[PDB]
Amino acid sequence: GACSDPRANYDHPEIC
Repeated sequence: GACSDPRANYDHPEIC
């Protein structure tokens, strides 16, 4: 989910 969302991907780089 979030990892597929620029909003999360950039907020949670650690995971992405």
